[PDB]
Amino acid sequence: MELVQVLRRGLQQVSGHGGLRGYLRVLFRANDVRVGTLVGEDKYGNKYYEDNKQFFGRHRWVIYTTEMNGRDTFWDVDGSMVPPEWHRWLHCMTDDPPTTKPPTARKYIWTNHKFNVSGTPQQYVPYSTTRKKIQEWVPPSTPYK
Amino acid sequence: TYKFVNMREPSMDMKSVTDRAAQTLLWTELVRGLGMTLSYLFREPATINYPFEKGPLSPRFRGEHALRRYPSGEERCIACKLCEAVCPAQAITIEAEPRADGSRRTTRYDIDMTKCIYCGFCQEACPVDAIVEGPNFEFSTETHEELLYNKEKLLNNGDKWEAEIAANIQADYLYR
Amino acid sequence: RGEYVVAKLDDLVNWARRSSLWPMTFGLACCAVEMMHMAAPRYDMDRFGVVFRASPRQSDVMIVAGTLTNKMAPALRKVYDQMPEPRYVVSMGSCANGGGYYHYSYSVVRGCDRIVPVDIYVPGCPPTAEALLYGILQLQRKIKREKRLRIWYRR
Amino acid sequence: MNIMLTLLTNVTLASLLVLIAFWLPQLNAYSEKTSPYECGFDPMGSARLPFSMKFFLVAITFLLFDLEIALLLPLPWASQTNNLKTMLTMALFLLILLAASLAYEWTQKGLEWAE
Amino acid sequence: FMINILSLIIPILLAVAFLTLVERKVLGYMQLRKGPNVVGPYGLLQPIADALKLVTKEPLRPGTSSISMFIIAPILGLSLALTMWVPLPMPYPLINMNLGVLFMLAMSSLAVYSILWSGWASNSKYALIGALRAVAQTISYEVTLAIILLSVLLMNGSYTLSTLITTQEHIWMIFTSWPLAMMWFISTLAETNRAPFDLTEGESELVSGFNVEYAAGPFAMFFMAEYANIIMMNAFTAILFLGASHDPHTPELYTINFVLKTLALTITFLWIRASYPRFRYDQLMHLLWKSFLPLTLALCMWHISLPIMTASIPPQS
Amino acid sequence: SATRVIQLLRNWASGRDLQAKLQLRYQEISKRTQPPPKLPVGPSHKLSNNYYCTR
Amino acid sequence: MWFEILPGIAVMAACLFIPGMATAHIHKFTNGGKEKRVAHFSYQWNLMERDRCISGVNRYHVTKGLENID
Amino acid sequence: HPAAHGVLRLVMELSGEMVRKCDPHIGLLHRGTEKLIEYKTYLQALPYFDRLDYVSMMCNEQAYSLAVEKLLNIQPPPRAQWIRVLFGEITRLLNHIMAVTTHALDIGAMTPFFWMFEEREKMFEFYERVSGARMHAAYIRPGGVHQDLPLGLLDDIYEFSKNFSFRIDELEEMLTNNRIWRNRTVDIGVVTAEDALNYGFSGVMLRGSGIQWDLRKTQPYDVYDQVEFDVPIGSRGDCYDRYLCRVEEMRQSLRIISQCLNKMPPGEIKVDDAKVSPPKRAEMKTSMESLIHHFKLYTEGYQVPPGATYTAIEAPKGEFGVYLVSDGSSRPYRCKIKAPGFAHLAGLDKMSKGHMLADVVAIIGTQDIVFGEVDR
Ligand code: SF4
Ligand code: SF4
Ligand code: SF4
Repeated sequence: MELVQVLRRGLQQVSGHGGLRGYLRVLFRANDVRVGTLVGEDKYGNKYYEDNKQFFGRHRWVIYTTEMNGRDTFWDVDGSMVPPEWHRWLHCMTDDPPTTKPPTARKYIWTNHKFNVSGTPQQYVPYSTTRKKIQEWVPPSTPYK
Repeated sequence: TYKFVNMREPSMDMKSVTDRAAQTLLWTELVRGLGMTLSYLFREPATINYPFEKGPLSPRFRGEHALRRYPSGEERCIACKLCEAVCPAQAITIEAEPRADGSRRTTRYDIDMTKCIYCGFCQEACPVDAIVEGPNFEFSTETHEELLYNKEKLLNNGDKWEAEIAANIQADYLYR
Repeated sequence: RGEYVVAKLDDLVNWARRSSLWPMTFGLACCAVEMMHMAAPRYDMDRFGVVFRASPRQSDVMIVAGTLTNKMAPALRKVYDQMPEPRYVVSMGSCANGGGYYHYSYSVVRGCDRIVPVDIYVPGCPPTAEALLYGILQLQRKIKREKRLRIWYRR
Repeated sequence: MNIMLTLLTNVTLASLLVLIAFWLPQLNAYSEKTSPYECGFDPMGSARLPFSMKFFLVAITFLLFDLEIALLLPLPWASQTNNLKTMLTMALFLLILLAASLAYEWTQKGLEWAE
Repeated sequence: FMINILSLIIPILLAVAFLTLVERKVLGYMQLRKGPNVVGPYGLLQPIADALKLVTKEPLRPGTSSISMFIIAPILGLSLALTMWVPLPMPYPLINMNLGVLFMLAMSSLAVYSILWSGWASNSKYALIGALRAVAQTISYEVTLAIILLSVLLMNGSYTLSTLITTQEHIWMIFTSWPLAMMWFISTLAETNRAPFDLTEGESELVSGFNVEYAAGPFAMFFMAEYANIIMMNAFTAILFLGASHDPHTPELYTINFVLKTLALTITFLWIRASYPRFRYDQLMHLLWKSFLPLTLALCMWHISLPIMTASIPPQS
Repeated sequence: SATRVIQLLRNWASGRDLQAKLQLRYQEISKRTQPPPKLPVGPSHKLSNNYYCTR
Repeated sequence: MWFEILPGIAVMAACLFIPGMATAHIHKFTNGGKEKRVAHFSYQWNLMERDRCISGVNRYHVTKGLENID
Repeated sequence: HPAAHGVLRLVMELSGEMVRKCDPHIGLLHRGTEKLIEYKTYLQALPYFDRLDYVSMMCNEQAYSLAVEKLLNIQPPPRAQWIRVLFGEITRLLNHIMAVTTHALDIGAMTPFFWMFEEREKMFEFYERVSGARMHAAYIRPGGVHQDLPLGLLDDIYEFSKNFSFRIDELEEMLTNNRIWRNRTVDIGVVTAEDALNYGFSGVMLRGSGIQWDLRKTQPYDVYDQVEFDVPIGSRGDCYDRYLCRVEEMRQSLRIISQCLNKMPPGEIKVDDAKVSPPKRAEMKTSMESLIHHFKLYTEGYQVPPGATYTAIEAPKGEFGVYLVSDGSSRPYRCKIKAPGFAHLAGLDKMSKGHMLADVVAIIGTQDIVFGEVDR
């Protein structure tokens, strides 16, 4: 009886994951077919799930978005689309989603969380943050006195 | 007190000796490791799904540096240079200047990660909690010049990483 | 269109390259033991499709992990040059990135890049097993973003 | 000639694999890559010096024993003869003779690695 | 006719390729890991990914190597493994062969020669030593393998592989020569160069043994060769002891039974690979010449007089 | 957290009750939402009679 | 989750399938339904020549029964 | 080499495969650690010891911490010492996990390596919970630990220690009873009683040889006197004995965890003397004395009186110690690191005699050579 119980669990798995198209989407992109409660959904389209019944370290997980700042990422992904409010929840630094209690919003925090800009033209470059220290004596503008 | 580890003379009894002989001829203790290994195969693997899934962390984690700022907006750093004096690899270089107003912070605040050790000493050395060890372990890059930040990006890092540390020091301000 | 065809063969080449690249079993210092930490079942090196091979004639990407010293230098360059192309190098930890905690030491070369070309600089000291496992991922993305036979077609 | 056809095909199919694995996948050699491997460093310089065995004694006994087994390969056909009586004694006699030779070598040291 | 040859050769290569996936995946599941699953569904696309990347990798020709010797050995290794798949009594053998096992045994000894030659052809310590450990490994198993081979089929009637199906028939052959199968199985382990007896490779001891200067395509033919060798000789031990029933009107009924017999047995080859440390080739020739040889004589004497014992001499035809 | 039949298989192949406690972690761990602490003062935190010359 | 192992076997088992019945099917096809006749001794081999000769179409695997004689 | 256990140049002059000479050229990793020690202050010098050996994170600065404050005539608070010994025993588990499994890795079978590195990672999980990072905590400092453990950490320690005893049995089932492991291991590499301590060996090297010596019992330090445990003593001095003592030390380590867990006392976490330990953050932002001390402590460092000391603790390998020599200023003058591996690798020539090339692979793992520590 338990054998067909796990068979219907797979049949539930394909049904609950948006039918066949969604299941093939997560199987070939999300690399996993597990189904979890919709804990939250940020402004970037990143879909988040929580399954407290699973063993530790596999309770809270993320399905990444297909679009971020014109950096189409339906197939390729990396561990940096996660916004700062949710990045602590994903790493279970805490047992609260930002939806339950949002972080203290202030003026200067970024409105669009970015990722590693390495390789892209938006990459950082080191530069002097100090002014000139020894400025030279400017030659006189007048001709021979 | 001590416990002797390796000496147990085997009994030469007919039953005991045929046990060792059966163990020798018929691989029995040998298949014991083989047999248990089967039992461990059926265990579900303890593998996370990176980056879709990330390992557990703690609020007092050391990652990339991020210069924070006061709720008004003024950056906390006040150029006491204690972080520079403590930095075990001298990854910090500090220059200061009184500019015009209540904002003389740094002429230069360069943190050199490929020199830095990630000891976090700068974080608790700061009297105003300006420089902190951020919770982001994920700041890899392709060029060597990338792996050093200027003062500006420390501000941008503190600006971009702001909600996480604000809550992290909120939970950890009594421990330290 | 010729560019369409070359792009398709380009897609075939890097996908095999980034899926089946083989890191070197090379380890020097504190970073090496954390490198095998993620190879442990918690993070599963192999589930991303890579396996550890030993000799230079065997592997794809050099994974430099640990402090680089003057005495270690001749062998590292010899072993790196001994790897057939294509070959990539990632630099574990602050020490191998450049200098590190012993940047000012007499017996430490300030940078593995001073000896061998580097693709990715994975920071942290030691880098957490999560961070470098992304470093492999970034190299998969970097391997994806090439036009080797495509630049040849327009060459 | 059926065995010839599969033998020819087999060695052919192997040769294509080495053929396109030597020309198609680029070529770039600059000496130190071409150099021998000594776990990172430069070899003492040889790979041709006498690598003297320490088990030379057992090697020749293998030749005697691998030879003598060829004497008892005809056993399946040797069973189906009208004279299994002397067949049993002679075939047994060979196995004791190998057993005695193994026993002889065993007792006078032999199989254990010569040092 | 050649259509039969390709259908005998081509599926083996894909089967060998998918052996690399299970090698890296059931081991991982047997090791708390999840195995390769990032490339396609559950990693089934990984064996393909290995194939092209190895082929497109740069071939390497060491300066001190003998060029002709460096190339002939990989050809010999892969060709023998592939041609090893023609004579098995898989329901309708490609070539009926009176001396089925002798054909099996002869080129199995020639297979190690490709293993043998590559060591010095690469011209270094780490391959010369691995090549010479191949000498001692085949010093041990060859002196006894023929004895086990003779003993098991002495009740069959002849050396023909096809008669194995007739001989077994009602009951599994292992039920009659179980201590021989104990002898035979792990001696095949000692020739395929698997974990307990892989001194020719020797991962930890000498980097890679007879592979150190090998790269790209030459390995691809070498990797497939030894993976083809283990599956084929496992299929050999499948028919040697676990031969199933064969209905002439429905030959496919034999294939489904035979395939699982050589497949579950293969899982064992991956099973020992995880659980057991490495034999030192000192005890390898020591063990196979101290206990293995004196024992295998005794049952060989047992298995010859015993057809005479009960008037159970098998017919040759 | 698997089927009972395989649980018997794992418990019999290894010959020990693994199901009582496993290598992987579950909800028996402490939650990571601890209440604020009230860390104690030290022995020398006495308001008087704490001259440095005596310690 | 060892049921993820089975897909590896599933294709592999099917991969081992092809040379099995094919070696039977091509034998069935090339010999006209009846299976491949084997000749381990002179009697069997001397037969195939006689069957090849008697058929009159130079095929050993086509057989003429009692209707051939009158 | 993967069997090289990192980096070293081990030249064998061997005939056939019997090693005649096995000169272990060391220093391929050399960092002038003691030289940079000279220019950094004691607080800046703490992370150095955390990076000597990559197997025992805070076992090392425990020796370094014991070097400083014991020279300083200062003692840590009783609660701090219990944290030190508790994590030192957890740290003792850390080395022994791959002191045996990576041994088995070079030996052959790789599955034991992946059995317990999962549990080794859990000890990393509490490591990161109570400290700043996973590996290099910089936690154990002179005068006491850096900060208090997070709430709920001890309960996780209890569960893990409860589950761990069921895992050494997993390794021991895999290896100890195994004949294949035994044949490659028993009587392969032996030391007599006299040459054991004549060669400067320590820890498991002596204990396997039957030498009745252990630093925890003979010369107790911190709160190790109150804890009760057993030390496994070998009978043959071969590789099998050392591996068996290493396994039994892990079991005895778990017993120490149980006693440490149930005997955690209340109180502070660092010496109340603010001149040696930084004051609390709340006091540093409010009181003058805390702020001015914090400023000068985090810009000069505590002045250590002139003198010399050779505090040595029971490292998981041997008797890892430091010959701290202070000139009286705020920075140390000379600090020479005693490495148990240094003596063990020195004796490697004596161990390998008549054994083959696979056996020397077994020996260099039975001493658990780590080349940031053996080399310094
Ligand atoms: S952790 Fe902070 S104080 Fe320490 S080296 Fe890095 S930046 Fe400097
Ligand atoms: S970051 Fe903090 S410690 Fe460093 S100079 Fe600024 S205020 Fe001082
Ligand atoms: S960067 Fe840190 S962990 Fe890595 S080798 Fe250097 S000191 Fe060790």
